[PDB]
Amino acid sequence: QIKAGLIWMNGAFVPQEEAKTSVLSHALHYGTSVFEGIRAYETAKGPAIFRLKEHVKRFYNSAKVLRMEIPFAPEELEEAIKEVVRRNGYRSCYIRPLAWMGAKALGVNPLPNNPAEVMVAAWEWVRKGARLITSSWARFPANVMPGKAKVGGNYVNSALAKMEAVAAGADEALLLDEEGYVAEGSGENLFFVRDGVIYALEHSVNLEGITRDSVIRIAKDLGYEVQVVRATRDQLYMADEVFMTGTAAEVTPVSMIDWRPIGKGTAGPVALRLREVYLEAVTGRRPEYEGWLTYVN
Amino acid sequence: IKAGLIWMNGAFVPQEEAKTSVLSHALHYGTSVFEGIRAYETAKGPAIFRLKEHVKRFYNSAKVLRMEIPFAPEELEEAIKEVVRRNGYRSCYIRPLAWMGAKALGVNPLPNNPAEVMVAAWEWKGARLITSSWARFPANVMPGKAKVGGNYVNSALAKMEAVAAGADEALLLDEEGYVAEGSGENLFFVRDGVIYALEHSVNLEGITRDSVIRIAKDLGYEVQVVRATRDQLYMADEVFMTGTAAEVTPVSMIDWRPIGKGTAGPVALRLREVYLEAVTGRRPEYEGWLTYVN
Amino acid sequence: QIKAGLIWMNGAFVPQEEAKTSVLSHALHYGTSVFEGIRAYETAKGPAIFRLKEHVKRFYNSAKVLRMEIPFAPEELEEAIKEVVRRNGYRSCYIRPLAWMGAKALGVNPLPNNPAEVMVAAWEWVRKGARLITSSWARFPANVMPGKAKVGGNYVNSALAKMEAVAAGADEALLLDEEGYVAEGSGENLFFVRDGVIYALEHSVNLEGITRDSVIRIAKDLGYEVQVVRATRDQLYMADEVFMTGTAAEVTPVSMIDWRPIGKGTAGPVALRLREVYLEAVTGRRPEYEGWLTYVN
Amino acid sequence: IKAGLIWMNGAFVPQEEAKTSVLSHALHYGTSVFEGIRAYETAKGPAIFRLKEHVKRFYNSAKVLRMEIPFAPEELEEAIKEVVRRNGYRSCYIRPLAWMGAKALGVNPLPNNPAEVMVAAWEWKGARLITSSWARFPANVMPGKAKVGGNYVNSALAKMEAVAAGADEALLLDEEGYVAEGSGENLFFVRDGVIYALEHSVNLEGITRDSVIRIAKDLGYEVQVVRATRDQLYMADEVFMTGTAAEVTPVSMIDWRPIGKGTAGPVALRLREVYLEAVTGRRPEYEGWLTYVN
Amino acid sequence: IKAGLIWMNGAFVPQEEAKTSVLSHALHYGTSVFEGIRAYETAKGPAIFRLKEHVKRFYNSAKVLRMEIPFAPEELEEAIKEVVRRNGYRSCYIRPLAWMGAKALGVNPLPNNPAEVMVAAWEWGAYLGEEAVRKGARLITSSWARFPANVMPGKAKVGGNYVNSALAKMEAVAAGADEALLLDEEGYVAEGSGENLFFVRDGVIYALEHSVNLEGITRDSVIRIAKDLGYEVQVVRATRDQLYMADEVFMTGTAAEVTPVSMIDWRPIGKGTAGPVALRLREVYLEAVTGRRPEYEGWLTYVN
Amino acid sequence: IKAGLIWMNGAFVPQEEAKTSVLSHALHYGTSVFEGIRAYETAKGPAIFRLKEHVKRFYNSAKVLRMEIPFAPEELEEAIKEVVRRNGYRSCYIRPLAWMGAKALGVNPLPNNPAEVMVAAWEWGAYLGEEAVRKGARLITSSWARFPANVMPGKAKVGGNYVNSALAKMEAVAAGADEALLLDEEGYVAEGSGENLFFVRDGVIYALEHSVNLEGITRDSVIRIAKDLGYEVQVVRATRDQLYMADEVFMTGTAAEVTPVSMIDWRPIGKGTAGPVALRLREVYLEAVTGRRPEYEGWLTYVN
Ligand SMILES: *Cc1c(COP(=O)(O)O)cnc(C)c1O
Ligand SMILES: *Cc1c(COP(=O)(O)O)cnc(C)c1O
Ligand SMILES: *Cc1c(COP(=O)(O)O)cnc(C)c1O
Ligand SMILES: *Cc1c(COP(=O)(O)O)cnc(C)c1O
Ligand SMILES: *Cc1c(COP(=O)(O)O)cnc(C)c1O
Ligand SMILES: *Cc1c(COP(=O)(O)O)cnc(C)c1O
Ligand SMILES: CC(C)CCC(=O)O
Ligand SMILES: CC(C)CCC(=O)O
Ligand SMILES: CC(C)CCC(=O)O
Ligand SMILES: CC(C)CCC(=O)O
Ligand SMILES: CC(C)CCC(=O)O
Ligand SMILES: CC(C)CCC(=O)O
Repeated sequence: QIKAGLIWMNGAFVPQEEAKTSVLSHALHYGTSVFEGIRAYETAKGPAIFRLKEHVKRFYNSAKVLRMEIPFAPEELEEAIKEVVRRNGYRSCYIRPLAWMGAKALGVNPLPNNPAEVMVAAWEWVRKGARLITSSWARFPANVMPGKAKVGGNYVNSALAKMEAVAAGADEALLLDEEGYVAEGSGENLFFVRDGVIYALEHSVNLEGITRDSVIRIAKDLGYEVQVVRATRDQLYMADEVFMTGTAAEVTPVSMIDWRPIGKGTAGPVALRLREVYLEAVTGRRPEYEGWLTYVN
Repeated sequence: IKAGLIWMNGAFVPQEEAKTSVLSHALHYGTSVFEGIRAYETAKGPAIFRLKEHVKRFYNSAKVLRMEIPFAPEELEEAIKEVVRRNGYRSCYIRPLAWMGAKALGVNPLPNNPAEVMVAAWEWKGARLITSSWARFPANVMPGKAKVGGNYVNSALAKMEAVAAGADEALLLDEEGYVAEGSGENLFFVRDGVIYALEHSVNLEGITRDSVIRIAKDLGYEVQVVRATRDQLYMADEVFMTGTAAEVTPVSMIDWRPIGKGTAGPVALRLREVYLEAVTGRRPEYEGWLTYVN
Repeated sequence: QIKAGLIWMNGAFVPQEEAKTSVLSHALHYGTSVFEGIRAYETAKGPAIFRLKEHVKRFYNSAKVLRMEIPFAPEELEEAIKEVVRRNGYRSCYIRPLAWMGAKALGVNPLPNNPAEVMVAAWEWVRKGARLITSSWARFPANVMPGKAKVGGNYVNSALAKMEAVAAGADEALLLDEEGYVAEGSGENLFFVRDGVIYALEHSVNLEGITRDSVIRIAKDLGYEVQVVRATRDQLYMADEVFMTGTAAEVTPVSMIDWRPIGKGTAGPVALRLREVYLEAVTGRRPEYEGWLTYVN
Repeated sequence: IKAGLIWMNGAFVPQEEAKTSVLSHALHYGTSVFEGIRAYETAKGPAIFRLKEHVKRFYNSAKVLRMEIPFAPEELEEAIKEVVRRNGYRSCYIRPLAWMGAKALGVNPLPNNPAEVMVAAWEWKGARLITSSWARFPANVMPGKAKVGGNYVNSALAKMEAVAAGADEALLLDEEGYVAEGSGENLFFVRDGVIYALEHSVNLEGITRDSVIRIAKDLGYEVQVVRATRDQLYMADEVFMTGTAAEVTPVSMIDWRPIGKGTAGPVALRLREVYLEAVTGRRPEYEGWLTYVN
Repeated sequence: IKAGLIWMNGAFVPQEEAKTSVLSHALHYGTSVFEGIRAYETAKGPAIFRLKEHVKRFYNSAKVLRMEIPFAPEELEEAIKEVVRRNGYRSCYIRPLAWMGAKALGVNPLPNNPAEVMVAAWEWGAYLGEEAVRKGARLITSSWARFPANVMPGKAKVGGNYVNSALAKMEAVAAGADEALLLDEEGYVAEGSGENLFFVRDGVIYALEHSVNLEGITRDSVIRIAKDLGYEVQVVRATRDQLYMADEVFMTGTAAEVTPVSMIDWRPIGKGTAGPVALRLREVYLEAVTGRRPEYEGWLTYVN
Repeated sequence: IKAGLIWMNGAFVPQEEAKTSVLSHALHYGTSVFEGIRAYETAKGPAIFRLKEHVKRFYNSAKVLRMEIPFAPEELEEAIKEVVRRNGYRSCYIRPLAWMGAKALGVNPLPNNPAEVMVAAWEWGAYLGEEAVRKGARLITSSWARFPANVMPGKAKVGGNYVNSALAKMEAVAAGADEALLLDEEGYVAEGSGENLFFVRDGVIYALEHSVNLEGITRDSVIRIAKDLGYEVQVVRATRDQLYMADEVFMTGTAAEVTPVSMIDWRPIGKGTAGPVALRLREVYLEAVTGRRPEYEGWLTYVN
């Protein structure tokens, strides 16, 4: 099982064993929950949470999409997130805030169930490159599921694609949109490099990644030209490099897609430089990016 | 919810004890499957409607997610009969649920198998619809033939929109623009004496829809299955929807445009009444669809 | 100009010259009108209007799509339609009822303009086959324009396709839907015949033609098997026959599509038989179909 | 409508005489083109805003329908100035219209050329939007870059739906599910200090949109052009729309979800005010956009 | 390929001489049409299955490309019978091909008419045994969608179309499956890389609508056989999950005959092995093509 | 076609010997890849335009099909230079082609690797004069949509892809136009049957986004030239009516060079004849490919 330890449950910390909810909870039946993925990294000055405010802002934004009411002020959630790290003595960990519709009723409409229940849990936490396979499941259109939010139900699509990719022998899935263009990974944003230029994929139906945002800023600071474009699978096949970004995935080089090697078939220099600066940033070794860190101690 | 005793992975427990970890995969990623089953009071006690058909779909939904249900269908069927008996229910709604637990939180749910399972139950002018701005998911985006938890975010968004607009229910179109179904009901319309059931397209294959078609044919109605547009519904003599919870519900208006006379029509009302007679054990011809708990 | 003569204008007949409306009429700016196409044919017992009630029903149905209020009872319109034939001494003519939003205001919302203005005008009115060309304009999706109604604005799509077809040297345009399947002509429903079976195209985004309905009934009465299906352009290219139906088009055989001959390259026997029975029906020579006729005298 | 003297194919006539045959092609098939132009009162009299740009689009719209306008642009420009002068208007809305007449009623409009033309004019918290169930037409279905009469059946359906639902305006998506525009307004949103104008996609290339972008850049704002989804708007700090009739209108709520603070935002209000200063002749930098009638 | 004597635009020549210019339009632009026909040995000699239906489709495919075949259908039919006789074949696969030649290489193929035509045939190296048939084929849904009806002519066997089939088949094999299941652009099931699909549920046999698929002659044959056996057959549009929950799934094609499908996307179909309906249909189909069914003799053309 | 000596998998042979089996996978299934390269005569001998960029795309196209080209890029580059020299050509069109051979005819082409390769070249019969260029090309929007990105590989020059181009070109010519303008399935402008599109409005040059189109080398060259001349260039998605109202429209391609478009769907573009921007870009492009522009010499590979 997950070694989470003390979990913040609607205002107070309780042992993991006591962090449970009714099986009649609306979210367990209809996917009506929202969550975030946040990381803390150890630094010379103790644990530092990466871009906490941006993650909390998105958490509340996701709730708004479902017209879900979070009965806590953003500042309270931010304090709870800092405390879940402190109270458990974590240094490098993954933090998972979750807001879900409770068991007041089970009609499909979740409004009668407001306000949402909320909890925050956490647990302690390249050159070869990842191998991807294009999925037979398309990322949902923008008027089918809210792709800019981390809504629980959305991940049935990610789960189906990820299972398919792993079953096929790949590390991750690459999903296309319904029109046939590249969208993103089951849980990562995509980038590719061609003739020295870095191409970030347009937001289309993808989540607006905070890691993606961070990597674009880093890339420009390093002097690279960055263009935002729509891309096809074969534009990726012919790229010099391809890489993915995400809180859990950090910056991961992609060496092969659909059994077709990308460039030299191993992680490229651009993706590796971006990954290195990103890791230096999250560990408090880049003064120019200290604004992105929230020190727990 | 007044559920009372709930069957939890093999044994009944008080409602307050029917809880699961907040780290359960399904609570974060919508990886659960469920069913909606009804029991109606008859002269011979409570009767569950088309129990085996619902249980079959439950396991079918699980297969779509490659979810393993650690119980034989026969065991779940017994649990469903028992949730009615042990709680002393007569007319009730039964909700079986299988969900991925808290073994891990990677998006891939396979490491979380087998699924946890529970069965709960609780005693149990025409509708006005508005076409939704949310389209029912394409067949390669979400599994529309299964009752997978995550699917219902789409239904929830559409239902909230309809209610906020002043309607009773939402009518969702598919991405191409054709009529799909309600947030939780299959659709039918009637024109010049003929009953038109909508093709399955991206919709759930409703058991009530199936029941209604059989009843309609038995009553002598001509039934055709077609793809339909919103304006084919606007000009229909009648429109109605079906579902376990919705039974057979007449639709009197869509997008503020009256359907036919603007009130519940004769065909929808007749099908609803005959359906009620079937589920309450008044029609010998349909007794095969009933499972008497006593 | 059109030789219409006496035109029924909101309750009373007036000379064609007096049948005018403000240039500030909502329908002249935003396509907010509905119309019908009805024909009267000369018979041994005088002029007979074909399926009048079905056409009037559709007229009111089209108005409902626009939430347009027609300030006359269907029976009044039916009488006006009979009178436009009588008063002008017509025998074989085309009848055009039209309801349009007036000049009360020019906001895009037409509701403030209700009730609609209404008028009814009329004017006196194969083996080679028609040549069609597939259009570069797609028939509108069912959630873009109301394709089951004869709404004025809809015909911008038909006009663009028809102009294109004529410019290319064809007689009529064949429109596909956005997905690439055959839809219908700019103003006609489509049918094809293969191995003795008659295939009527599904309604999809097309208008539910009354001529199409009539031809299907006639076909079945003649003993032909009729199937309703979705079709692709190449299914038509390989058909034994292809034909179109419409009030103005009656039953018209199609001998060529996209410069590819259909079957023998001339009208086929099936389309010709259906056309003949249809013409016998509308001229009062088929006792079994007399229910479809409304004799003006 | 209090239009007064209307220019009809070359000469002004009383409003009551400005009529056309009910057998006019455009009244049956939507084959007309129009423009929306405004005149604002300035210290130097009425000034028409971006007259030549609007006249150019008028002729461009006609080309899409292969419609022949039997007058030179210069003649129409003079007619537009005169409809303001002869009626003694100061702040007014000007509506030029070209339509296919009554020569014939075959669907093909070519036999009806040249088009008839008229020019009429009349004195002239944040908006709440709801996403429409009607999608703006694909680029190969209706000519979305032209103000063709028939196109507005789509706008009318969406607007009626929005108003019936309790909103002020409709937000239409394209068939693929992305945001397109309002029933008669282009859309913008603001996030983290950056102004985002939506790409042209299937929308009309608004002159107000163009004006707003120029003003925003001149004021020092960063402006990006992107494709957007409904939930990108839900999470924006601000959303606003532009159009000749709508000027610059802030949007405080979409689908009952508040945008930012739930009230008109600073950027939208500032752009609206500077735009008003430009059209009323208070900003020398934008005088090139004005045509003084006197 | 051991084809032997090949019919080349009117006359048979040794395989070594059956070559065409590398400047042929079809080698650069996919402008060819072909057919897949089979001759099955019987006690009365080889019998070609539904020859006229295949030849009709061959000419229909050519019409889609506005390709002119400079031979009458009867001439091609005789050549098809002769390729079997002249090579002394019993059972064999027959491949007629019409392609645009090397007159020019502008994308427009009209200047290249008339098309060159050839008919070749060769023997099978091996056949699947009942054990393999019963285990059933494993399919995986492809990331490549079958082309929309206004993108490529899906009702014709046009060479270029098969780039789509090739991409899907390679993907399926690489993923460990036997065949690919392609969806259409809208997300519904279309067909395999070279087979039509069917599924069985609650006693009813469901054939998929034609949609963007090729109108298979094997599909047609199976439907006729199923109806003759007393089965109810319905034609519908289907989703991947309707197949996941079917009692049985099977595919048809000249090369594939009737092949049961036991798993799709690692999800077992029904019992996880071939079912009784597909196995029965396959048996009757094989009895028909090998001349053991008097009622279906009209479908056979005996070479001798 | 008068090609003369053709390079066939490693060595030059007379055209008559440059033939391949009619059982070649690519002749039946469109499994080939090719390039369009040009050599322009200069006072210093023939100069091949952007040779390495074309060769890179050739190998990239092969990768999409998982096709193995058994030659190093440098070998192909030498063969391309030699086909010009050995035939004594000055200006000429060069056509490299890699195709799947006749090892087997299962739809999966992997068993057929490695691919066969050839390089042929031939001279132009005629060129358009300034009069024709100024009149401009007339386009008509096609009823055939360019394939979605998950249907056919639109970034590669794969043989099968051109069935779509062939159908569109035939349709356009039959309608009386010079070329077809294809839209994508969603209704937006894609490209011509074999040319990328550009339009000019209010002084700005608009290149179309790549969408489902091929990333043209001529398109790339024109954008560089336009920027060097001082023009503002933007890349956007466009609709047919945005082109109808453009001041100018033009298309690019190796064979098409820079061709002004004066009419689309019988609607005149701007003045109804070629405009000054397209004519200027065409002139500078021609100066570049014929070695009259020192700043662009890096794009040329002199055979002598
Ligand atoms: C969370 C997530 C990402 C990555 O976003 P980050 O903010 O960089 O963590 C990408 N795609 C999906 C679908 C996600 O849920
Ligand atoms: C459960 C459900 C129905 C109704 O199906 P029944 O089997 O009749 O209860 C219809 N649509 C959806 C989306 C459903 O989930
Ligand atoms: C009127 C019309 C038809 C033909 O319908 P009928 O009822 O047979 O006259 C077909 N298509 C369109 C678009 C039409 O408007
Ligand atoms: C007229 C119009 C606009 C606004 O354009 P402006 O040039 O700014 O007046 C926006 N959308 C549509 C559909 C329009 O017709
Ligand atoms: C040839 C083919 C089939 C099978 O058709 P049969 O006539 O049964 O051989 C199925 N699908 C495709 C794409 C084909 O090319
Ligand atoms: C070859 C080609 C082009 C032109 O590209 P260039 O590199 O400029 O020759 C454009 N479109 C298609 C479809 C092509 O095949
Ligand atoms: C796809 C999501 C479950 C992963 C969030 C993260 O990157 O942390
Ligand atoms: C809306 C759905 C969750 C209701 C299921 C049922 O009809 O029982
Ligand atoms: C397309 C419509 C204008 C024609 C109606 C009719 O067939 O009479
Ligand atoms: C809704 C549109 C008709 C309004 C045009 C304008 O902004 O003037
Ligand atoms: C897909 C095709 C190449 C196969 C033809 C056949 O079944 O014989
Ligand atoms: C479309 C392609 C066949 C043309 C390549 C070229 O422009 O040379």
